[PDB]
Amino acid sequence: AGAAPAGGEVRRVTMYAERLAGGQMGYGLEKGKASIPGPLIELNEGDTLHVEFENTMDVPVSLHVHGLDYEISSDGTKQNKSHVEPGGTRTYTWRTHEPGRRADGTWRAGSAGYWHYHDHVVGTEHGTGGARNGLYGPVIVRRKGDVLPDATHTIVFNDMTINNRPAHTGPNFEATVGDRVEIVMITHGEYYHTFHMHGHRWADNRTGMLTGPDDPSQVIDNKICGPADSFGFQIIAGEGVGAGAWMYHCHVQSHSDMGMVGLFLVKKPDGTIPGYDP
Amino acid sequence: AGAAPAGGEVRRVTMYAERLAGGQMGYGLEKGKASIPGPLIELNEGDTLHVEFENTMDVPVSLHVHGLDYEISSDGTKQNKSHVEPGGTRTYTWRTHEPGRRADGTWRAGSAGYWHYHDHVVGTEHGTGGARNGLYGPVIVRRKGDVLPDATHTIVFNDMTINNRPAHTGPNFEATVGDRVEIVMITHGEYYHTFHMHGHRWADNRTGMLTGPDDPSQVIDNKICGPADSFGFQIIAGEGVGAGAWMYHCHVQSHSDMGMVGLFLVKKPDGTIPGYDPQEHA
Amino acid sequence: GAAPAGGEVRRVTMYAERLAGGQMGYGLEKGKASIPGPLIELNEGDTLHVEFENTMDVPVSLHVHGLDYEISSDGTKQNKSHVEPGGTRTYTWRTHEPGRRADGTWRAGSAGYWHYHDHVVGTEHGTGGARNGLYGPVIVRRKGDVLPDATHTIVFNDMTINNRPAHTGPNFEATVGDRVEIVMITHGEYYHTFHMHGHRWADNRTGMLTGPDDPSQVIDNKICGPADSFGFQIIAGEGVGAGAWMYHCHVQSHSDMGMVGLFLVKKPDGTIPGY
Ligand SMILES: [Cu+2]
Ligand SMILES: [Cu+2]
Ligand SMILES: [Cu+2]
Ligand SMILES: [Cu+2]
Ligand SMILES: [Cu+2]
Ligand SMILES: [Cu+2]
Ligand SMILES: [Cu+2]
Ligand SMILES: [Cu+2]
Ligand SMILES: [Cu+2]
Ligand SMILES: [Cu+2]
Ligand SMILES: [Cu+2]
Ligand SMILES: [Cu+2]
Repeated sequence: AGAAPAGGEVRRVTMYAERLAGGQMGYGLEKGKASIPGPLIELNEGDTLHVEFENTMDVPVSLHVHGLDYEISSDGTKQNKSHVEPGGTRTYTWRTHEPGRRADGTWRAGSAGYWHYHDHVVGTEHGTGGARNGLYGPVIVRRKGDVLPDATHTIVFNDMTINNRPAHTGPNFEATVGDRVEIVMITHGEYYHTFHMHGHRWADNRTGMLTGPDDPSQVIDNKICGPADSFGFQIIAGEGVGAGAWMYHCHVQSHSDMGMVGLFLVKKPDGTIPGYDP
Repeated sequence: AGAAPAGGEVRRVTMYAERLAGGQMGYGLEKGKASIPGPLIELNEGDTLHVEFENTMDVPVSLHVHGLDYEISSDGTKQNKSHVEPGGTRTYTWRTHEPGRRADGTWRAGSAGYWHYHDHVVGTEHGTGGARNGLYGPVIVRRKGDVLPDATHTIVFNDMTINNRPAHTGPNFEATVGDRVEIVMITHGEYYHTFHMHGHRWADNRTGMLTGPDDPSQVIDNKICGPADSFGFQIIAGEGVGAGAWMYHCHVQSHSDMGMVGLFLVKKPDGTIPGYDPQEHA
Repeated sequence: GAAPAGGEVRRVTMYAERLAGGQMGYGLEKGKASIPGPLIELNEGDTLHVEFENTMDVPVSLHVHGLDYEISSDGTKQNKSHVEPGGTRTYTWRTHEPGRRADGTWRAGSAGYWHYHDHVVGTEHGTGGARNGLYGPVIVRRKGDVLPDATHTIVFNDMTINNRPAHTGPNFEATVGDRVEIVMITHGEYYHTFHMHGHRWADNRTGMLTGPDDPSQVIDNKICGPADSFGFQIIAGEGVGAGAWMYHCHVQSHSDMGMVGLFLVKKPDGTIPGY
């Protein structure tokens, strides 16, 4: 496929927090276009992102990010006066760095990985109301040379829902056999979960794939996660197994039974999915 | 003793789902011989396994496997009509592959690992009643060169039970100091747990053993696990610690207090276990 | 600095003592018990004989994770190595280096972030003892391991941090650029997720990537359950600057009900802007 380049660009983007239907709340890149989860932010190690944020809502909101470099004034917490009053604006700055050798011979780990942002002030000073309402989104930081996927799908286990959706309503994702598909998997709220995919597996490391025959990372199809965990992987759709409606679900038994299930709909080249009948 | 050879053979096994005493259900390789946990299935990477499956019960049942390759017709779900009606039969096919490089340059991970199979249709569309009743078992897929154990033991944290056994009834496993002992650990149901072993430790990687001095995997004696998690390891029994009645238990405090505990009985060569009074462990 | 090779036989006295408010703790001298207990540090190959005294009116024990101990140092009533009220016992912990065995396999060393705790107070798995505060960290270093400028232990004990009242920390101070080591232990009934604002670490033995070839995930959030232990080292404020950097359990209601603390990273002049 493609390969991520070396980073180092200074980037800008506008972001809004807005109310959505039925007490929900979401982030968006354009007014009236908020979504749960929020827009995918992608950066290359070295990039700087200035987020020109605006709160269109009637209550304070903030933007807090995992993993990336930010100064304390972009913490997005009320305690550090980094929240945004109703109608207010503020520029959050996120920075990223390459790995490299420190002066003392140690190895500084880079920014790359599967990360996320979310509100930190709605409902409580820890964003408990903001997370419930839908104020979360994925951030991917790529290392130079990372393979780029054909498509990227974000799955958020938010309490007992997926992406704040009604029970038993997916979401479903479509691919064709051989597609390189990237899953970003984020958890929020109160519960632990176990994320599981039928017919596909991945390595429990940074990229979700073994670096080669010297990489001892476990290969899994079932992963325990809890509030604010994030991980990701790339799989080849239908590799070794073929086309079909491949279930993904939380494997906590009452959780799948109550509707934390969706489908990885993998099609043959002719567009068919053998045996699928919803 | 020994090492795993290269896979590539086409293997076949018969499997039966059967009701067992106490309202339980289990899988077995021979009729009337079901067990909880189900029979240990071991394959070498590259092997194919045809499972000739018969449901001897009055309710639909299925066979769903983690980790291994299978086409959608062997998914073992009602939704894809790969369940088995009462009294019915079906052949499930599991395949496995060796690691290698893709044309796009990336590494395709092999199937090797500590995996497991279980029912997917008893009680609910996700097998909630089936796993609770005992329809679960272990699958080990070995990579060429993997070290082989002197014995393999399977420990399943199924809800608040170990292997569906009553509280404070084990199971216990015996070995002799120096034995290479393999543990397969699987979790099912509703609850997270933490598996702990006294006197022994393992690496948090595929085999549970470090490859050599360049493996940075954390070495642990306590591992959080949730429903359908599976991992495994090998330990040298008593290595650097000696014989004795070595406890394993869930380390969630109320869980150990309520009976999620067992004993790794490591014997001296003369068959004796120092300091082991069984009634003091009751 | 860097860790030397181990191999020394050490001795130390340890006491179990009642503390205020129904609590209990370990200490190295009488009247100096603390929660969490004293940090025990060893180099792979060291032996530690713990000369243990129970100054309490109820039986107590000492049980350790990860280190090599014979069955007589199990610290369990079940194997009769608990300590009656007023009694004394010597517990012996050993450690070893990694190396190749005869069969050709690689024997894992003792090095890592581990912990000790009681096994007999309240129940025969020490449920009361952990709750009351009988726990503490153990670090076993491999030769050449980087040494930190300071070490702080964070224990998530049920819904508390280090048995502290809700929302009262503990707070830890550092200066921008300090090499700070965290030992993170969990006890009790609940799973948690440990999170630090402004910093990240590697999910491996040392919390540091060995170099460009280590594929471990870099994380700032980690799920942990009872008796899990892990540790890491971070450069305080590296790339982010001074500030009152929050750490907390990320299970939402847990941070709301008290599992929050501050990593107070100062400028070289000792000030924290905006705090
Ligand atoms: Cu769940
Ligand atoms: Cu499955
Ligand atoms: Cu967060
Ligand atoms: Cu499933
Ligand atoms: Cu448990
Ligand atoms: Cu222990
Ligand atoms: Cu499953
Ligand atoms: Cu124990
Ligand atoms: Cu918590
Ligand atoms: Cu954060
Ligand atoms: Cu936070
Ligand atoms: Cu313990």
